[PDB]
Amino acid sequence: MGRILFLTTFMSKGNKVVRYLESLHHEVVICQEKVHAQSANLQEIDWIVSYAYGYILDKEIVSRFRGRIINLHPSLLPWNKGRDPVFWSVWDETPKGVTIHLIDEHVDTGDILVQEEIAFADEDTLLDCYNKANQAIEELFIREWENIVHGRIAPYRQTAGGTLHFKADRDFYKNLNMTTVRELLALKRLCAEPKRGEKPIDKTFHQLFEQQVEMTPDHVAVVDRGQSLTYKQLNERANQLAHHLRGKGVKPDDQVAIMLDKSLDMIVSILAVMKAGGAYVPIDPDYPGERIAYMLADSSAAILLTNALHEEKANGACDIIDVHDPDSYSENTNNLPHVNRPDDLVYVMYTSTGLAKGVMIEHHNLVNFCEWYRPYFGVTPADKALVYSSFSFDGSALDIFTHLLAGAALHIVPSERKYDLDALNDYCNQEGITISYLPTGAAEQFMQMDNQSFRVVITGGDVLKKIERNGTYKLYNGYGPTECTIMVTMFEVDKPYANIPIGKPIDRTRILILDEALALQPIGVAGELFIVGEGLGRGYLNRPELTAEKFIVHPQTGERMYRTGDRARFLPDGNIEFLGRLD
Repeated sequence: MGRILFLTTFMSKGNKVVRYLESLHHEVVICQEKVHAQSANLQEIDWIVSYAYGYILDKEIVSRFRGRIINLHPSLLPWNKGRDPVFWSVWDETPKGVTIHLIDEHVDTGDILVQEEIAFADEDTLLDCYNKANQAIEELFIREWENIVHGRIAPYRQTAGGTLHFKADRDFYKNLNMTTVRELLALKRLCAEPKRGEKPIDKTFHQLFEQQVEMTPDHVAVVDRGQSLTYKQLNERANQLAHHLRGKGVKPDDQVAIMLDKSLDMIVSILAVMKAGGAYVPIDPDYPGERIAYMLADSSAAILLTNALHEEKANGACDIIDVHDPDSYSENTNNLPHVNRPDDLVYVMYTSTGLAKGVMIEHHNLVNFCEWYRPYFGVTPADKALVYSSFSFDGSALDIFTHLLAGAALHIVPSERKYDLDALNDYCNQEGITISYLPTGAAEQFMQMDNQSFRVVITGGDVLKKIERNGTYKLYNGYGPTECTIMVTMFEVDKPYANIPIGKPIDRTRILILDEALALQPIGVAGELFIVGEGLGRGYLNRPELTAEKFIVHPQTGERMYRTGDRARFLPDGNIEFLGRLD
């Protein structure tokens, strides 16, 4: 009857389409390469039928064969134009279907000849969907071919809108071929970009603290043994010191070293550094003089807040401000004029494998964690919390900062009860301590101690393994590197597990389980744990190349992500599971 040119790159040469056309006594020329006008494949051709053809016909050809180029596209056009239509139909959750349409000078925008809806089951693999779609459109072609040949079908223009996808758009999703529709949409819900409407964080910590002071000014802020400071008292004293600090020339992004033991002065010093404008660099006096010297050297801290006791441990490294000298405190008790942005540094903490690296954290990083922490754990002014961790560690940021914005009362943990957890347990039972964070080691011990005061306890760092505890308090296992601010995931331990999961991401953060090629892994499949979102800090101080290494720009996505180097995977219920180091 007529000679037909069948164009395709993916489909076979024995399609139901080809054989059906051949059954009608058509000479079907099959071609799987890009052709030009001179091509012998275009000699005496009546109809061109394209089907998953991965090339564009020259406009010379499309005009010459106008109204005679038919294309089988397994999507409900205008939805999912271009490449991988079925995959993107499932992923973007668009209407499903198959479309036989005309070819124009653009990608899958030509007028429709025939079109019908298709349906994918929640249990179908994407390969099944791909096959079902091809099956459907092939049958449709065989059904409507006679109507198309005689040209009795009225072509109707596509609806406005739809979507388009290019060849490379599926690179990030190359491992999801055998995943189910359900599994795929689940992975989407877990790892897809944040929904619209969100705005950038617009507050610093000392802004929110100063706000909290005006709401609960006479409430106890911090307690050390028999002495205590209210929010108003703490604020005023921190202000007095902060005025003196800013007077010494402290400015945004400037580092200010603090070398003190756990005390009221430490809290005053920290808040004073913030309110002054700079970021505080905590230095444990019990560190070796070597690390202390290095920490002071690496950091650009021109100022050091410390005692006369620990004064000499710095060896005249910097201008010292004595927290016990009344001259170090100004008369002015008012809140200083704000000069900070949320992207200014708030603190620099060090993590020792090599020489210790100064992790840079910004205000918005800390604000996000605190703003998540308060409602998540339902913290109120009624609560009381321990300042347990060394203030050189990020666990102290949890202790001090999260509870101060909740209006709660901090309780300093002295040295005499740092190791004796039975004595600390007595303190907690006496003072009615309700919530706190203990490292995994210490937390596992506190389960042995008989406690009645606690309402919640939070653990993180090393691998949790024990769960059984005497008290009647909720147990929470968290996870996250210092580079991504304290913690990025949190789990409520309800049952015992051989591997206690580290939970789901906190506010404004996403965790992505990627393979070596930085492509998505299906739910339940192991891979490297990548962190994304508000938690990511500025990077390592004075280590730009190492920062570039660990804080990456994803090849496909282009988002800023932190490479943890940890091994993990998502459980079916969304909870993340830690699976040791990569090496």
